[PDB]
Amino acid sequence: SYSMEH
Amino acid sequence: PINIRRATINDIICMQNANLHNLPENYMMKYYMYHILSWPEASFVATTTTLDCEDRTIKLDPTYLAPGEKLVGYVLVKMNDDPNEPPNGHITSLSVMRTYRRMGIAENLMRQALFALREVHQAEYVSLHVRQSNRAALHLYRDTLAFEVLSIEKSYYQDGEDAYAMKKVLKLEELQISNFTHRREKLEDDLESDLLE
Amino acid sequence: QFLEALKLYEGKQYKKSLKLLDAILKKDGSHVDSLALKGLDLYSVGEKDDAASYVANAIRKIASPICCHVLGIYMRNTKEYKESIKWFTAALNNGSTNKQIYRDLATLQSQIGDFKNALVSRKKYWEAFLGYRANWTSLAVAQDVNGERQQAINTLSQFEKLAEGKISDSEKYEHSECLMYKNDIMYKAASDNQDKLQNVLKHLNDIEPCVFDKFGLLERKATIYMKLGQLKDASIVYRTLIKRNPDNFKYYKLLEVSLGIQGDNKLKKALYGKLEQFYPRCEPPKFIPLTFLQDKEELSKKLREYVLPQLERGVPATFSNVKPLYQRRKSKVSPLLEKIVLDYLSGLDPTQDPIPFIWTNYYLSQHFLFLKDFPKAQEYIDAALDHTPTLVEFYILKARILKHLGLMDTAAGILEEGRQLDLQDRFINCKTVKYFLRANNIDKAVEVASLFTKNDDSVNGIKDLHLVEASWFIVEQAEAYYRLYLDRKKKLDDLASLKKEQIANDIKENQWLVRKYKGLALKRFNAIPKFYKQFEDDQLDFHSYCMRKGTPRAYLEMLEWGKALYTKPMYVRAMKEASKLYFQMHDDRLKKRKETEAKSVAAYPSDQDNDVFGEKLIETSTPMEDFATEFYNNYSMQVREDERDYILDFEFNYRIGKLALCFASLNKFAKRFGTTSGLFGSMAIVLLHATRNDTPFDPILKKVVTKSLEKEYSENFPLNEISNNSFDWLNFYQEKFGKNDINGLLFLYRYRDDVPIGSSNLKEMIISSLSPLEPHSQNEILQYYL
Amino acid sequence: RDICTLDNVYANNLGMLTKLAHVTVPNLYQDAFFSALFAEKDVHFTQMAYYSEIPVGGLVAKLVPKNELSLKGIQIEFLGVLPNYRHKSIGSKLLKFAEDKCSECHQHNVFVYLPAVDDLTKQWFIAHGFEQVGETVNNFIKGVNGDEQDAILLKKHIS
Ligand SMILES: CC(=O)SCCNC(=O)CCNC(=O)[C@H](O)C(C)(C)COP(=O)(O)OP(=O)(O)OC[C@H]1O[C@@H](n2cnc3c(N)ncnc32)[C@H](O)[C@@H]1OP(=O)(O)O
Ligand SMILES: O=P(O)(O)O[C@H]1[C@H](OP(=O)(O)O)[C@@H](OP(=O)(O)O)[C@H](OP(=O)(O)O)[C@@H](OP(=O)(O)O)[C@H]1OP(=O)(O)O
Repeated sequence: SYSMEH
Repeated sequence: PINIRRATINDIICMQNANLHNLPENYMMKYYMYHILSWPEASFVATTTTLDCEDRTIKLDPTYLAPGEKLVGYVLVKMNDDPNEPPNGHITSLSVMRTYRRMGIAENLMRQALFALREVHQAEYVSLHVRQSNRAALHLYRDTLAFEVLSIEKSYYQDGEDAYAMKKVLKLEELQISNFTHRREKLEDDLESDLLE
Repeated sequence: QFLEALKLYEGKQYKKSLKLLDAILKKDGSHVDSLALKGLDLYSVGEKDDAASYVANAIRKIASPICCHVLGIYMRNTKEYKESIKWFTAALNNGSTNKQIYRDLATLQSQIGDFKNALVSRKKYWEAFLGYRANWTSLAVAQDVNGERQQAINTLSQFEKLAEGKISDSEKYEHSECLMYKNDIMYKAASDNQDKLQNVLKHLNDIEPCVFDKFGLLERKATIYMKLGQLKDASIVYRTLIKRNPDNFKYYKLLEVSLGIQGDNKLKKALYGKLEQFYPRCEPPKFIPLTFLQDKEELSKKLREYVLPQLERGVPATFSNVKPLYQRRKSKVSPLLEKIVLDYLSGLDPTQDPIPFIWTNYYLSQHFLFLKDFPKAQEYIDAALDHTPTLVEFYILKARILKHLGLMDTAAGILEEGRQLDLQDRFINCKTVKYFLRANNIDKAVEVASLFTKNDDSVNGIKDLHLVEASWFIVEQAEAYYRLYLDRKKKLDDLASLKKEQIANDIKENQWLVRKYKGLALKRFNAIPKFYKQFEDDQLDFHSYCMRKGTPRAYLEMLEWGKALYTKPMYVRAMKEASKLYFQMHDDRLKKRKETEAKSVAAYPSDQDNDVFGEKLIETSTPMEDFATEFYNNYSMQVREDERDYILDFEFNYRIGKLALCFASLNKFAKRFGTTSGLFGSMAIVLLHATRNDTPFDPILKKVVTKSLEKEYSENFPLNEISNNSFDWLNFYQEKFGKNDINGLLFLYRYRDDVPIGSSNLKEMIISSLSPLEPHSQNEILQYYL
Repeated sequence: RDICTLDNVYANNLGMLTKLAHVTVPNLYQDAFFSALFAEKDVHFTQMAYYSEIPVGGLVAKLVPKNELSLKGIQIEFLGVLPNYRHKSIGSKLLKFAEDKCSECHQHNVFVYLPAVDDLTKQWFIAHGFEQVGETVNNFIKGVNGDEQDAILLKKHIS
């Protein structure tokens, strides 16, 4: 799971 | 029973719905379109299947793709398209509805994804992030699939949890799906005879 | 200079550009260029209102070519695509030399579905910039979409000739894609013509070494062979596809057809027996025989071989995997699986076989739940839970049984016990949220949901859930507010009749609630169309991006997706449910310290929205036009005739006076579902009652409709009988359509003031029709439908 | 790997450990006790036991640094396995984690208070090398139901 926030 | 197939743009609304149910990291529809329209051969989905038997329109439900078919898992995949490494991919998101876990769905999706990245895109490796406390996901990636830990990313997720950045090197022949047909004489289709022998 | 402000807009110094443009207009406040670019800087700094006023002043004063372009961009940004086209065009016709404008026009023209003109724009851009493959691909796509297929193929082929030996490694993916795309067009144009198909196959063979989409190539190859009647060749390719993905059912059935054994269970048994040896972990070889075996003993043996090993490994979805057999082969398969799984359980010991024990109990719970034996279903899940109370899934199944029993609060509570075991897992959180919404406990639902949202600048997660486009939550909440609304409308009417006095305190309290819930229901439902319009707008970038990226086949699939957005299930759900509010607002118009609550229910940023409780939506003077512009028109322009909801059609047109469209919807419904359907019957009776000379419809319509009903349905209904006050429409209805056709009775009941046929008898008929239904369904009808 | 494994307890699955303690040792733990384990000076160790990935037992132990007689060291505060998963070495594995933590912390004593009436459990700790210390401790165990009962203390020396 990639977090697009950071 | 569950069917595994390649994803199309017709699956992205339900893929987003699955992501929304199963993970705290969420993305706008534009971001799924960016994936499916940039790497249209890389993402896969898992769905129920209602086959005709010898013996309606679609349910108004956010998991449904078609009559008798709803989405229970997906793997959303991209190639790395930042600024000059060799070609490598990223598993943006993988999830499966809880009532469908622990029967090999994630594994099946992942193997199709790794093989596609290699085959379609000549990807040399693939990367992903995973929560340190995610037992199920760690088992899948480290044990089942032999990903490596590349690093620790402190406070990577929004709630502050650390991630592992994980990596796997991809080589075409070892990723072939026929290598994984037997969990444990391994007979194969030679694609030659007549099967009704 | 004004040119200093344009470069200073191109560079993101938006304030910087602004000082400049204010100085210019202090001297000349009627400078068209200056006013226009003011707008676009002001827009890029969120200052939307002012931007709009500066743009519209410049439009009045009207221009320059640079101005035209600025305005083109502003309009694109505010989604006025047709206006953007007007301004980009004016930029050209007023002497711009910027050939990029043709690319921008193609994007905008494509977005609005004007591919005729898009094709003109692709041709001019291609002529100006022949060096970029993207411009060839996009011209070919425009040609194809306009039906110029040979021209499309020629455009692609001409690029290939020029690129022969000049394709770099990084361009090879795009090349592969463009090769397959050409094959697609050749393939469609070949139809069933055997020579053409033969040449399409030759092309596929020729390109195979440069195509990296091997599944796509193999699939096209099989289908070509099939249409060439070379089934054996097809069969080898399908076997090749299965080996690449033995978990894909579709490939197995296509293989059957290529071997000519679709109708031969003997040979099918052998095929899957053989395929099972190659692919032992895969579902299709084990499962497909379960769909055609008829011999009790063979079917039974196969069922056993499929389900027992899953129970043994402890797979949760064992039942769910066989559920489609219980659905299509109920009488045959369920008695057999009941016996198989009960015998398996009796051999198991809870301390030695704990895993099969608990998951076999779980299966049997699911089994008896499916067959509607709820006490037995609870027994079996209880045994699992008591043995291993640490599996969240067991709480889900127990809650689910309680849901079917109508115990919504109890069901939500069990799920909440499960959730507490695993605060990491969003899925159990979401289902717990859903169950609390189903119990109308909105406050608990929102508190639980908010554990997973970015609530950064908000008291809870309502805003986040809107940002991430979470229709699942928003629709369920809309529906929960609507139920609360109807409940409080009841408690409100009971309070009036209990005036026989601070009861006036209790009604002013309830009157607030009725409105608060009515408005929030409608506001939450209106969130959905907003998402789906954004999905349509989201296509904009792709008209150029896909061409650059080299994915033309996927691009055309996006076009088809966009033309179906307003027909997708959650859109149709929000529309259908919202219509309840608009329709009743129409029917009805024919008969403080909120500041605290305001924050807990706000959906959008303060600035974008001040109608937090949806008061403006419920106070509308035009509820029907609002339903049309917000939900129905877009759905209606896109929906296929074979999925169209004619009942919605009927009920919408009935309320805008269009009785002939009501007849058309009724007529088309009957063509599809036939004239024995209670819904057909009830729509007919309601429409007939509308042709009554006393009713508030146009007499010209009552006349034309009376004739269409005579033309079509004279032998289905006693049409002559609307003049006899003694004729028992309700009795006729039950004679023809039976007294158990619940949905048809409920339709009449909805029109009971307009079409009185004995509201009290109708009601009692619905009540005695309920007994065959599950308890939850019985109760929601008694409480929310009647 | 081995069908039984141990892994860490986190705030997110704390409720799993609480459920395990409630079904294996009813009426002893205030939910506050569990909550204090992950709220941000005494050090606790926690651990869950999984059987084929199912949580079926757990452990809460406490480092007791210091005036104190020879009941310094590691105190076992909870150690429990679901009934149907007993007699598969899982309790032994959890106890061994506790004992091992004792030595990591360079301590030499592990101890536990049990209900004086719980003979079966006492015998299990004695089979694992624990010894009773003195005699029954008057009304040491307060229940959640306000009830009370006598405890015994058991101890085990670690090199
Ligand atoms: C204050 C507090 O700290 S909490 C109070 C303590 N806990 C309780 O009272 C809770 C209730 N009790 C329990 O949860 C359990 O009975 C426990 C924790 C005491 C023991 O857990 P178990 O997992 O059964 O321990 P384990 O399996 O290691 O040992 C039990 C017996 O099975 C034996 N055993 C070990 N492996 C196997 C095997 N493969 N097959 C058969 N027997 C086995 C052990 O040798 C032991 O035998 P013995 O006592 O006759 O010598
Ligand atoms: O329609 P809902 O009220 O949301 O309930 C659904 C529905 O089950 P029932 O209507 O039979 O209770 C699903 O079955 P389908 O309608 O898709 O056939 C079921 O899915 P599965 O049978 O595939 O599990 C799902 O269960 P879950 O999401 O737990 O897997 C369950 O939802 P709830 O469990 O949330 O009630």
